[PDB]
Amino acid sequence: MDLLTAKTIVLGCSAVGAGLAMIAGLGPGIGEGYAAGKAVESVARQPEARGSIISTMILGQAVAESTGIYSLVIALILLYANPFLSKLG
Amino acid sequence: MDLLTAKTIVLGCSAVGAGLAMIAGLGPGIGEGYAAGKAVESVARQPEARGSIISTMILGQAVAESTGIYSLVIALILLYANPFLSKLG
Amino acid sequence: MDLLTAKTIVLGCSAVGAGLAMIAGLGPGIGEGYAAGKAVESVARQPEARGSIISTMILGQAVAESTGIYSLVIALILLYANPFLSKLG
Amino acid sequence: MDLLTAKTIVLGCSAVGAGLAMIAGLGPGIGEGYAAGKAVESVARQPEARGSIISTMILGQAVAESTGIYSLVIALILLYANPFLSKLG
Amino acid sequence: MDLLTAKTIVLGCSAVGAGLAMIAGLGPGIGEGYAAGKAVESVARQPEARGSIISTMILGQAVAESTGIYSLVIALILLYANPFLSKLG
Amino acid sequence: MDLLTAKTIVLGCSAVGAGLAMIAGLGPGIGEGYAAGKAVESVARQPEARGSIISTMILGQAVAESTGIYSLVIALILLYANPFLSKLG
Amino acid sequence: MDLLTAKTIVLGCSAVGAGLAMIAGLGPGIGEGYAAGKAVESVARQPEARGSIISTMILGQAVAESTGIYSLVIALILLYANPFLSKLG
Amino acid sequence: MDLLTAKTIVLGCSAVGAGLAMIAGLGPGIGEGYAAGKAVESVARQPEARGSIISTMILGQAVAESTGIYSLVIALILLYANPFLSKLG
Amino acid sequence: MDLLTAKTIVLGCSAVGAGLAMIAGLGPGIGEGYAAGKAVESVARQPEARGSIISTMILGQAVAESTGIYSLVIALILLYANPFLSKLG
Amino acid sequence: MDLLTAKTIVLGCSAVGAGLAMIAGLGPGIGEGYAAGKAVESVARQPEARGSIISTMILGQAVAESTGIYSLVIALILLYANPFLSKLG
Amino acid sequence: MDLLTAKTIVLGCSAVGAGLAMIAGLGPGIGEGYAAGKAVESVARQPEARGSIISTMILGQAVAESTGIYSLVIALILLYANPFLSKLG
Ligand SMILES: CCCCCCCCCCCCO[C@@H]1O[C@H](CO)[C@@H](O[C@H]2O[C@H](CO)[C@@H](O)[C@H](O)[C@H]2O)[C@H](O)[C@H]1O
Ligand SMILES: CCCCCCCCCCCCO[C@@H]1O[C@H](CO)[C@@H](O[C@H]2O[C@H](CO)[C@@H](O)[C@H](O)[C@H]2O)[C@H](O)[C@H]1O
Ligand SMILES: CCCCCCCCCCCCO[C@@H]1O[C@H](CO)[C@@H](O[C@H]2O[C@H](CO)[C@@H](O)[C@H](O)[C@H]2O)[C@H](O)[C@H]1O
Ligand SMILES: CCCCCCCCCCO[C@@H]1O[C@H](CO)[C@@H](O[C@H]2O[C@H](CO)[C@@H](O)[C@H](O)[C@H]2O)[C@H](O)[C@H]1O
Ligand SMILES: CCCCCCCCCCO[C@@H]1O[C@H](CO)[C@@H](O[C@H]2O[C@H](CO)[C@@H](O)[C@H](O)[C@H]2O)[C@H](O)[C@H]1O
Ligand SMILES: CCCCCCCCCCO[C@@H]1O[C@H](CO)[C@@H](O[C@H]2O[C@H](CO)[C@@H](O)[C@H](O)[C@H]2O)[C@H](O)[C@H]1O
Ligand SMILES: CCCCCCCCCCO[C@@H]1O[C@H](CO)[C@@H](O[C@H]2O[C@H](CO)[C@@H](O)[C@H](O)[C@H]2O)[C@H](O)[C@H]1O
Ligand SMILES: CCCCCCCCCCO[C@@H]1O[C@H](CO)[C@@H](O[C@H]2O[C@H](CO)[C@@H](O)[C@H](O)[C@H]2O)[C@H](O)[C@H]1O
Ligand SMILES: CCCCCCCCCCO[C@@H]1O[C@H](CO)[C@@H](O[C@H]2O[C@H](CO)[C@@H](O)[C@H](O)[C@H]2O)[C@H](O)[C@H]1O
Ligand SMILES: CCCCCCCCCCO[C@@H]1O[C@H](CO)[C@@H](O[C@H]2O[C@H](CO)[C@@H](O)[C@H](O)[C@H]2O)[C@H](O)[C@H]1O
Ligand SMILES: CCCCCCCCCCO[C@@H]1O[C@H](CO)[C@@H](O[C@H]2O[C@H](CO)[C@@H](O)[C@H](O)[C@H]2O)[C@H](O)[C@H]1O
Ligand SMILES: CCCCCCCCCCO[C@@H]1O[C@H](CO)[C@@H](O[C@H]2O[C@H](CO)[C@@H](O)[C@H](O)[C@H]2O)[C@H](O)[C@H]1O
Ligand SMILES: CCCCCCCCCCO[C@@H]1O[C@H](CO)[C@@H](O[C@H]2O[C@H](CO)[C@@H](O)[C@H](O)[C@H]2O)[C@H](O)[C@H]1O
Ligand SMILES: CCCCCCCCCCO[C@@H]1O[C@H](CO)[C@@H](O[C@H]2O[C@H](CO)[C@@H](O)[C@H](O)[C@H]2O)[C@H](O)[C@H]1O
Ligand code: NA
Ligand code: NA
Ligand code: NA
Ligand code: NA
Ligand code: NA
Ligand code: NA
Ligand code: NA
Ligand code: NA
Ligand code: NA
Ligand code: NA
Ligand code: NA
Repeated sequence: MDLLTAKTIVLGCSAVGAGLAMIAGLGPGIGEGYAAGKAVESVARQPEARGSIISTMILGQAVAESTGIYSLVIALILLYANPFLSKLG
Repeated sequence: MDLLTAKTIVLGCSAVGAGLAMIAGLGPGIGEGYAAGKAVESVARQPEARGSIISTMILGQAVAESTGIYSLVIALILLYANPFLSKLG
Repeated sequence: MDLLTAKTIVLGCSAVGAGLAMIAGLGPGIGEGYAAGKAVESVARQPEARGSIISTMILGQAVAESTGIYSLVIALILLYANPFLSKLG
Repeated sequence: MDLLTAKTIVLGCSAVGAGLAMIAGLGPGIGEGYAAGKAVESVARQPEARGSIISTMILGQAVAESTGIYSLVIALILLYANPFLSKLG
Repeated sequence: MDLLTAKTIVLGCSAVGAGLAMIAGLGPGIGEGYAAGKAVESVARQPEARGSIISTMILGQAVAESTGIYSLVIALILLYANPFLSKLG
Repeated sequence: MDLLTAKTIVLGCSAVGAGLAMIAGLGPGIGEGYAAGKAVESVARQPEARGSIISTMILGQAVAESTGIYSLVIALILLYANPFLSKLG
Repeated sequence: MDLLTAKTIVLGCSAVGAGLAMIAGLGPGIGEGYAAGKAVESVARQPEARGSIISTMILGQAVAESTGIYSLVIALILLYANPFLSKLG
Repeated sequence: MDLLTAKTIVLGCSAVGAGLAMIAGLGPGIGEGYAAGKAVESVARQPEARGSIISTMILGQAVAESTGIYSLVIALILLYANPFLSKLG
Repeated sequence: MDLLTAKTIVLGCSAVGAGLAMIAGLGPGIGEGYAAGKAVESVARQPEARGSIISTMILGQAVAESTGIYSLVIALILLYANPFLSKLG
Repeated sequence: MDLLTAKTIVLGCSAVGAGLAMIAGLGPGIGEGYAAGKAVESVARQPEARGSIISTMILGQAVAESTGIYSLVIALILLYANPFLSKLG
Repeated sequence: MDLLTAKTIVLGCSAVGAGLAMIAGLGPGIGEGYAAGKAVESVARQPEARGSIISTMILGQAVAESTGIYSLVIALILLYANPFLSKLG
């Protein structure tokens, strides 16, 4: 096998692998959506506690975001700093 | 392998990887939908807080939207600014 | 590889990528469906707030629709304005 | 590659892509089913108000239907108005 | 490529595409099931409203059924009225 | 291509398509299950409406069953009345 | 292609198809588990109706079981009474 | 092909098929967990009925378990009593 | 085909099949998580009955665990006691 | 087939199978999140039993974690203690 | 087979395996989102207990995060410390 063939296959698989990882993002979308809905509900109940309701929402949502970030990092690594290239040529 | 073959295979996988990434969009669709439903029953029960209800919904939905945007960005990168092309020829 | 083979593989992959992206549409379908049910519930209880309720339903649904649109756009690009074809030279 | 081979691969991929897109239809199925459920129990509680309940149900369901329609359109395009064929020759 | 090979691959991918589309059917199964559950709950609480409960159930379920029908039609087309066969030559 | 290869590939894909179609069955399983659960709590709470509850359950379940049947029909067609064979030789 | 090659491919695809069909079994698993949970809750609140509750649970579970059975039948057919073999010769 | 090749491909496909069938196990995992949850809540609130509650849970869980067993059987058949081998040699 | 090839393909497929089977473990993870939540809820309402509540939790979770175990066993069999090897050479 | 190839295919499949197994981890993520949520609202309503609530949360989460561990173990085996290499001669 | 071919195939599969593993991240996203939602509610209803509510949320979300971490570890291992390469040559 030549180098170009090697790079081609690995990068092609890397593109697919990056896309698969990004699927995980649906999770935070659902979870943070729930927290948003609970915040809306709580604000309706107590329009004056809105400031503390929103700060709590953001905090919990930020935590829920983390796995989405992990996937994005994996995808960006596969796209922009591919760790397989150095092992081929 | 010739350069055309390399571009072809890599871009083909990139198209598939792009599609896979976009699957994540279902999450925000569900999550923001829940927030939407919560807003609907809230403005019906607490009309005086309609302003704060809507603004909280939009903010909460925007956070939940983020992983959808991440995937879209990965997809647009794979289609329009493909990082693998420069690694071939 | 001739040009015909290159176009064939890229466009074939593009068709699959387009279909995969469109799967995301299930999300908004569920989320907006939830918002719809909450509107039905709310107008049954507060028929006087109907205008406010539907207005809020449509707004929240429109937001939840966005990732559905993103996928549609990615699909339409892959089908009608394929950005890979110009790099096959 | 000959032209018949080219078309065969592309149309074959297009049939798969069309099927993949149609998977999104499950979303509206779930979401609208939820709206139907809330309509049923609203009617049971306010039988006099069936007309208003139903019209709200229909409107909400119609919105939730859209991504199912997007996928159907994409599928019909790939089947009946395939945009890749003109690119092959 | 001869004609038989062309038809073989096209019809083969069509069978898979048909199967993939039919997966959407799970959605209406879940959604209409929910509507059925709410009707049961409703006839239990308001048995005198049994007539309007059922007619409401059927109507809402019929709407949620539509994407299941879309997939069925796409599958039937791929199986019995295949639109790719005339594009081969 | 000889007739045997043509049949082979088409039948093989058809077997895969049939299995894919059958995945939709999970939907009715979930949906009708929810209706059963609702019937259980209703029959306990309201023993007078027992016959109407079960009548409502069965009717709703039967409706929710349809997409399951659609898939079974597509599967049986692919297995026993394969429409692709008469297109070969 | 010789007959053994034909049988190998068709049966191999049949094995995969059978497994795919069996995935549907998760549906009844979820749905009947829900119906069981309601029976548990109902029995607790009114042991004075243990017989009626369980009888209704079984009936509703039996209905929800059906698509699971359809998949088993398809799998059993693909494994033990393969309808494709007689088509090959 | 030779016999060894025939057995190789079919048993290989059978291994994948077995794994796919086993995916259905998630269903009973979820459903029975729900029933387990309701039992915890029910036993706690109605200790005097712990016996009929637990037996109700077990019975309901056993029914929900069936599709998991169906998949296990199919998997064990593919692994230990493969019905395809006699068709190959 | 030599014996090494036969083993190679069969074991490779067995690896994929084993991974596929393990996917079902998400089910018990969800279901038992639910039972855990109901227990926490019940403990908070009746802390004196913690021992009894936990006892019920473990029982229900053990049952829900079963399909996860089935998948683990199938995977360990495919990895450590592969039943396909004796059919090759 | 040479030895290097045998190792290549088997280890390649093992990498894929390992990733597939890890998908199961989503289950414990959801279930333990639910347990976390019920605990959050429990310590709010019963700060007195805060100790018992946490200990119950952890214990329940630990049980629901098990299928996630099983998949990790299988993945680690496929990666670090691959049981197929010894069969390749 | 040469060593470059071997490394190419193994690393390509490893890229895909890594992406598949990262899909598990969706679980924590949903689960921690639920915990976040309950926290927003509880904080709004018991604003004096804000400290212990958030503390309970974080502890709960941390546990639910673990399987997400497991997948990230497997992926990072596959990308940066690939344990298959030392088996090839
Ligand atoms: C909770 C927060 C988690 C996110 C933070 C985690 C650490 C940071 C990860 C960022 C995601 C990866 O993003 C990617 O990183 C790699 C380095 O690894 C960079 O890659 C870099 O190294 C390559 C390889 O020599 C060079 O061509 C160049 O110097 C540069 O591109 C990419 O330019 C960047 O797009
Ligand atoms: C929409 C905003 C919210 C989502 C945020 C998404 C963040 C991810 C966006 C892209 C991150 C990576 O950003 C990417 O970094 C690499 C660095 O190697 C850049 O790459 C650039 O530098 C490298 C390194 O010398 C050069 O070899 C290359 O020719 C050049 O293009 C890309 O041009 C840039 O797009
Ligand atoms: C809320 C988030 C934002 C939502 C709204 C935006 C949704 C996303 C829409 C993106 C679709 C258009 O995306 C944009 O298309 C044009 C098409 O000429 C691309 O343009 C690219 O291709 C053309 C092809 O002729 C080249 O000449 C050009 O040099 C190149 O840059 C842009 O690089 C791309 O960014
Ligand atoms: C999910 C991931 C899937 C990854 C799939 C990767 C599939 C393709 C692997 C190709 O490896 C082949 O290896 C041969 C042995 O190294 C090469 O022989 C060479 O020597 C051969 C003849 O012995 C010659 O024809 C040439 O050098 C070339 O053809 C050939 O080029 C190379 O392509
Ligand atoms: C999920 C994502 C999966 C992505 C899978 C991508 C698979 C890509 C396979 C590419 O196949 C290679 O193409 C090379 C270039 O054509 C061939 O060169 C080799 O073979 C040619 C054809 O025999 C010879 O002409 C060359 O000299 C020789 O180096 C090589 O064999 C062949 O294997
Ligand atoms: C999820 C997305 C997956 C996308 C997968 C895309 C796979 C694309 C495979 C393309 O296959 C290559 O095409 C080249 C076209 O050139 C071939 O060159 C070969 O053509 C011949 C081999 O067929 C050589 O002998 C001749 O020299 C050469 O020109 C090469 O071998 C072949 O492998
Ligand atoms: C999800 C979908 C993912 C993508 C699926 C892609 C499937 C691609 C199949 C490609 O088949 C092509 O057939 C050509 C028939 O010509 C080959 O011609 C190549 O090899 C021939 C060898 O004889 C030469 O004659 C030709 O000139 C040369 O272009 C070409 O390599 C090969 O790739
Ligand atoms: C959803 C996934 C769908 C995947 C679909 C993949 C479809 C295409 C398979 C193509 O395989 C090639 O087809 C060529 C046409 O029948 C054959 O003729 C080729 O012979 C040469 C290649 O050897 C060509 O270059 C010459 O034009 C030709 O006559 C060639 O042997 C064969 O390998
Ligand atoms: C998901 C669906 C997947 C389907 C996958 C398999 C497709 C395989 C390729 C097509 O069948 C090939 O077809 C060629 C014909 O198209 C034949 O061509 C060969 O025989 C022909 C007879 O006309 C000659 O013309 C060709 O030149 C010669 O290459 C031969 O059977 C074989 O190479
Ligand atoms: C979802 C997947 C479903 C299952 C798909 C199974 C596909 C199996 C492979 C395709 O069948 C083709 O049959 C042709 C025969 O019909 C073979 O070539 C042969 O044709 C002749 C033999 O008949 C040779 O002598 C000539 O060179 C050649 O072109 C060709 O290689 C082979 O690939
Ligand atoms: C996708 C999920 C479902 C399962 C898919 C399983 C696909 C299994 C493909 C096995 O590949 C086939 O093996 C045959 C071994 O014989 C080859 O025979 C080739 O060689 C024989 C002997 O010369 C000829 O009779 C054949 O026509 C010729 O295709 C054939 O080409 C090749 O494709
Ligand atoms: C989820 C989908 C899982 C699919 C799993 C199975 C995948 C099998 C892929 C490989 O099939 C190949 O077909 C070749 C066709 O030639 C065989 O040729 C070998 O054995 C043949 C037996 O006829 C000989 O004719 C050939 O000359 C010799 O090279 C080869 O061994 C076999 O490996
Ligand atoms: C979950 C899915 C797993 C899919 C795994 C797919 C593995 C494909 C491996 C490569 O295909 C090769 O095809 C050759 C036929 O074309 C076979 O006969 C070959 O073995 C040698 C391969 O070169 C020949 O040279 C020797 O004569 C022969 O017996 C060989 O065994 C087989 O490996
Ligand atoms: C689901 C994921 C599946 C991932 C793995 C897919 C694995 C198989 C890729 C194709 O495999 C072939 O295996 C041959 C060994 O069987 C290699 O050498 C074979 O060919 C070489 C020459 O190219 C020499 O060893 C001799 O000619 C012949 O052994 C050949 O390069 C390689 O392409
Ligand atoms: Na997180
Ligand atoms: Na977000
Ligand atoms: Na949105
Ligand atoms: Na919509
Ligand atoms: Na509809
Ligand atoms: Na129906
Ligand atoms: Na049924
Ligand atoms: Na059952
Ligand atoms: Na069980
Ligand atoms: Na467990
Ligand atoms: Na965890």
